[PDB]
Amino acid sequence: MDKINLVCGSLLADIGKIIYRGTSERAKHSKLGGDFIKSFEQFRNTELTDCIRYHHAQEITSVKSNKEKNSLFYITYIADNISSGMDRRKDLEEGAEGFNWDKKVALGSVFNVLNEKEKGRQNYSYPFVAEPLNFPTATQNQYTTSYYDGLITDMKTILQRLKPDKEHINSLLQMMESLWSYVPSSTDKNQLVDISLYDHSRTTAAIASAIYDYFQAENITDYQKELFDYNATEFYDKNAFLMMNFDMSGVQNFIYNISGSKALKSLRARSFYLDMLLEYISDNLLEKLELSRANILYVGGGHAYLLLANTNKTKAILSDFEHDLKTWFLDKFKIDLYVAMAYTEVSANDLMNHNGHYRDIYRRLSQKTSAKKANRYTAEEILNLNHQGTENARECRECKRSDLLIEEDDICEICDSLQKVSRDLTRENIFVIANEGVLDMPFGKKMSALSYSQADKLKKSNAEVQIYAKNISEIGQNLMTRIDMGDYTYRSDFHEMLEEVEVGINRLGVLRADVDNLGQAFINGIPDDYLSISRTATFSRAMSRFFKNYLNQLLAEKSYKINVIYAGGDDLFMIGAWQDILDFSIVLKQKFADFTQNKLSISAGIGMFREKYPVARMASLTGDLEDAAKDYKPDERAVQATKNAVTLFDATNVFSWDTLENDIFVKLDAITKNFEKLDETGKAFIYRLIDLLRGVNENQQINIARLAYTLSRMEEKIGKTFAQELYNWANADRKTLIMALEIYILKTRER
Amino acid sequence: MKIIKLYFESPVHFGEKRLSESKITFSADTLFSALMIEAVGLGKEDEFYQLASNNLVKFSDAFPFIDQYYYIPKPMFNLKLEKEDENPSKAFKKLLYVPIDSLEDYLSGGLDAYFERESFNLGKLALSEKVQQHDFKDSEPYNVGTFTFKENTGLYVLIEQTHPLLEELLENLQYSGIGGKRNSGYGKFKFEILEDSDIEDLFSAKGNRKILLSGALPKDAELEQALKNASYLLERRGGFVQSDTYATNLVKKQDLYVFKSGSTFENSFDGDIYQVGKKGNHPVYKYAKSFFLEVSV
Amino acid sequence: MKLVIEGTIVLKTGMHIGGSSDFSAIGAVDSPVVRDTLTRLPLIPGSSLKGKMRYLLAKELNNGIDQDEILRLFGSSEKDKIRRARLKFNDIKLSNLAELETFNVSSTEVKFENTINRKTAVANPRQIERVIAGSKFDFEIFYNLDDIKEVEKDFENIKQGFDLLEFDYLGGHGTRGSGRIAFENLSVITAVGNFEKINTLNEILGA
Ligand SMILES: Nc1ncnc2c1ncn2[C@@H]1O[C@H](COP(=O)(O)O[C@H]2[C@@H](O)[C@H](n3cnc4c(N)ncnc43)O[C@@H]2COP(=O)(O)OP(=O)(O)OP(=O)(O)O)[C@@H](O)[C@H]1O
Ligand SMILES: Nc1ncnc2c1ncn2[C@@H]1O[C@H](COP(=O)(O)OP(=O)(O)OP(=O)(O)O)[C@@H](O)[C@H]1O
Ligand SMILES: [Mg+2]
Ligand SMILES: [Mg+2]
Ligand SMILES: [Mg+2]
Repeated sequence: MDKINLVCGSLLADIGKIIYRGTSERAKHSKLGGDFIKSFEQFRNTELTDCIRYHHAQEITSVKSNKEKNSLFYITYIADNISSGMDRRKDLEEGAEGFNWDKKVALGSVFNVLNEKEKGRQNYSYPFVAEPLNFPTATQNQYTTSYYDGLITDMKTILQRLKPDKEHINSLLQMMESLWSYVPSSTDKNQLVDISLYDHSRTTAAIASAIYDYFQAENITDYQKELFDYNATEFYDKNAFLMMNFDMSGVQNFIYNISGSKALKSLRARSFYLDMLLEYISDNLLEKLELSRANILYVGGGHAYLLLANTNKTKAILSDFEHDLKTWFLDKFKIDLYVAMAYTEVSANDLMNHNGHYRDIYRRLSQKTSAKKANRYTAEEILNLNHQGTENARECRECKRSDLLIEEDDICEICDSLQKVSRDLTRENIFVIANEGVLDMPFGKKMSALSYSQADKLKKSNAEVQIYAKNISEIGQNLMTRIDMGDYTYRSDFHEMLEEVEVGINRLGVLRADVDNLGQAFINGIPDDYLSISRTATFSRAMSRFFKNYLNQLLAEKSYKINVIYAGGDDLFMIGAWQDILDFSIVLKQKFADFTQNKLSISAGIGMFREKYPVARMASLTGDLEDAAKDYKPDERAVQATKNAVTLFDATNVFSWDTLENDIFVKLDAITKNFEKLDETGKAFIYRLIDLLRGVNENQQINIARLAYTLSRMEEKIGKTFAQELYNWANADRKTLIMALEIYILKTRER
Repeated sequence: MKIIKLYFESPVHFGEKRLSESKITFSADTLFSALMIEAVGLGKEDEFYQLASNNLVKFSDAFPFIDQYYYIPKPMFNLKLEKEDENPSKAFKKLLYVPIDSLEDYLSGGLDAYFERESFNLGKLALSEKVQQHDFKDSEPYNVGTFTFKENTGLYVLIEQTHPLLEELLENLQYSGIGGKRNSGYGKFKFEILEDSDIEDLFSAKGNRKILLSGALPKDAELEQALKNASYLLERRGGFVQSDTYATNLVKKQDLYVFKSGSTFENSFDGDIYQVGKKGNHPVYKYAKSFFLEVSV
Repeated sequence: MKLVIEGTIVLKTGMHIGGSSDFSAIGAVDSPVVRDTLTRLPLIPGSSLKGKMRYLLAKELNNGIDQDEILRLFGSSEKDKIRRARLKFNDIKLSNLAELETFNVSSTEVKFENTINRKTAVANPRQIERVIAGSKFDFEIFYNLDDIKEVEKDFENIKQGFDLLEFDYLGGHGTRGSGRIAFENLSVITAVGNFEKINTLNEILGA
């Protein structure tokens, strides 16, 4: 039995669900999906049919006599069971003509269950549209048959130009991610629906693939007896899977610690290079293990999670892979960048939460990751590091390294390759990984950012080229691997970018938004009762898609002067117009609140910099402002910090996002509306107020004197309503008034 | 034992790789470089190298002190015995320096995580925008990363068996500054050898886990012994050789990778003074001997 | 072997050194002065004094006719002629706060200036934060006795540089009236070692 057939039958497993909810007869959905696949002439090997029509307990009981051993459809069943987690194991199938199945429900956001111990219980949903991202909605939404038929028509269009082959499994995942991302895995009430069909099918395929590899390595050809003839409790207790912990270390130091004259143009290139490194390493490992991309759980933030098979051959491949990757990274990034690979022996009960400590997988994974991150190198790599040391005269301008130095310039191979790519990084661009390229990649490859037009003439039947694209259309033909990241570049020069404002300031504003307690939201935020591999994967992919895709779409919605450097996961870096940073901070907070249903806190930090300020210093200052926002507490009595704050140009100026920021923005809008049109001569009192309120712990005489002067000022004007509202807001809100006034001044300064 | 307290009268630049940023402490190789430069100044570099290479003067690096609270970089414990309670997460990640008397309390748990960081406040990093004025060309704006300490705050160096020659060198190092832009208005301090009593007990103690207190590189013989159940971290110690009598131009030195001053080991190793400048006409040395603080988990 | 050169800098016409870009308003101080990072007291950075004194000496000892004197006194690293230093300048903190507080007056002033267009005859009011006149800056300069023969020439050049600074400015818009200074209490006392000719070095600065 071929593995590709198993992967295809585990992926295209619940197509019958959509074909049943859409149109046609109302029979059991497995038969409908099997017929739908059989209608195509290329998915004809009867193994796809066995996996699709027979992946539930009742079907297996109904055909176990006809189908002989090693029939390949026990693996998909025992994989769907693990993917479901706490969900049904033996129950009536969808559309069994025995229950009025609620064939109109949409999948809710997994933020309904998130932090239900202290943030309540709700049931939201994703409305159907036509990308773009669907925010959770308070109103109850129902999916229409027309949406189902559109999905069916697009699926029939795509699957016609598809094959059950290794190179087309990626296109199958792309089609599933595009279409099924917003349709539920199950359609009923009194249970949970938030598990998407894309996540469910991808997890099922990954589990089935790992189980097949483990069975093949252990030389087992008794799938029925091991899995279905009994409760499979023996297989459940024993360990069969692994979970890798690819963790790239020192990304911040590799990216931000630079000192070039054109360094601002390079941070996007550095972040893109690191994301490409991580994704290419994950894909190459998956190829080495003869595994599809369904086995990848999460990629982003220099962190990859893969679900492997616990076989001695797999562990040997992992050891050799780690040796090769460590040697390559040592060759390129001596210690300035390093990836730690650690895997934990995980059984089926651990993922399916039978023991009640599913989180122990990640506990021991983090323990092994930290252990390898401490004793990183053996006492031969250190000898090589200290012996490959040479006294030099020249060094890299940014990377400040004397090896890998280009002959004609004081710039390092990395240090000019990720300037050529930054020059060549535009929109409607794809990314290729061929033996000839511009950016170095491990395992003797290189990557380029060539346009889609040159892609056709680039392949020329070159076996593997690893085409990477930001956008995917016509999924079936022109196989490509879709990669997402922050790629909103209104203008990539940062000087004409800044000199587009007419009234404002000549400062460079930046944003560093970090989600608060996301690690805790993973450790204990998700309920223990609702703990599953599919649900965790759904939450992870929802957060990653939110960040990358929706940051891109939100910036592309209308004209924003932002040149986003990094989105990835749990983090955010932005450089653009100062007022654009300020007015997009509120957009970011409101969009995060809407998408996460006010369950996860976020913190930011904004800094003003000149046109030639050190970008490493920019990043370090914005990071320590971000920390000053992270350590915010209204009162010094409760344990731990609220973390829900924003620092506005100063570490000491820790404001909030709550009613406090509401007040500061209401004040800013009121001041902007009122103080545009003065007598244009009495406005000189504004700097008087600013410099006499800069700090009030000293001679108070001048403050009450200015109060008396404001009272004294008497002519025909707006009156003294707002002229005394200034006094009213001048006592209760001191720091608030100075902050709002300085924001107003910077916005309205004739500079 | 012999806490050398350094009181700075001007902001310091203790740069790590570039001039635009400064770090708050200097390492032991920086201090040995400064003292070797002084010894070359008064003509006894050979005796100083003999003393330091015969372990007669071995020192840790510079740690912060605040109001007679001697601080130490967060030791790299395996944290295998704390997952039961407290916060085995990023709470103990922003914490950079812990006090050295409260280490056994921290090691066994019970030290506040949030409280320390605001308690740990010694000055702040500063920008220093400078230029190279050119009469007719354009001026060259550059900035120097600096750091100013508080009034009752500075750095302290652990030295075992202080030496008359070392005392003579530290007098000369007052007036030549320490750090990056010392000939500019930045490096400046006064020191006190300041024998201490509650500290020598910590280094007269015993225990299974050893805390490396100086950026050290093991000898080729004991690297295998030291790299067993160790939680360490490497760091490149390179840059440019600071001497006007070396290689007749501005040449870099062989980058050396050493264990950081917060690493923890089960096997005590004695590091080495490393020849990192060979092609020049004087031996450029990297002080990488080992200075430990044994604890028991 | 180490000499420390004490003395005081007295501001005569108000001085504006340095630019720290932060906290600007519509009126504002359009250009602030350098201050201590913690105490916020104004200071003369050792780099500013060193550079202006080196400028005056280099343009004096040469006159369009660096030299050995300037390179040996301030250092050099250009391409081959690497000379280390003999002078070690320090940041100079504002000494006069006890005296300046008796006048109930701040250590800094905001000077109001404008430029008038010559075509449209339209003014433009700029504000320049300035350290007030009469402020004193006691300093210290460390000199390393690398060579015992050249000490007299080096200290003659140091006194000459101080004298040139007396008839010049130190920071900011000097030709527009700012930044005049003076020196007094100029003494050199050996700090480490023993120089028997410290009397003639004090007489060099005393002159
Ligand atoms: N599924 C899963 N993924 C990741 N970690 C998981 C999971 N289950 C359990 N755990 C445990 O959580 C912590 C995570 O710590 P860490 O390894 O430092 O990893 C980073 C990052 O890789 C990861 N991350 C970022 N973005 C995502 C997304 N979209 N999906 C999954 N994982 C993601 O979380 C960590 C980010 O660290 P911080 O940003 O510093 O955390 P914080 O919220 O900002 O804290 P604070 O500063 O606000 O206080 C491990 O123990 C792991 O076993
Ligand atoms: N390509 C990238 N560009 C920008 N930021 C990234 C990129 N990849 C990852 N990051 C983020 O930078 C954060 C810090 O990563 P980094 O490895 O430098 O520190 P760390 O998490 O403490 O790990 P370690 O202690 O091993 O160095 C990460 O959490 C990640 O989200
Ligand atoms: Mg990491
Ligand atoms: Mg986070
Ligand atoms: Mg993060």
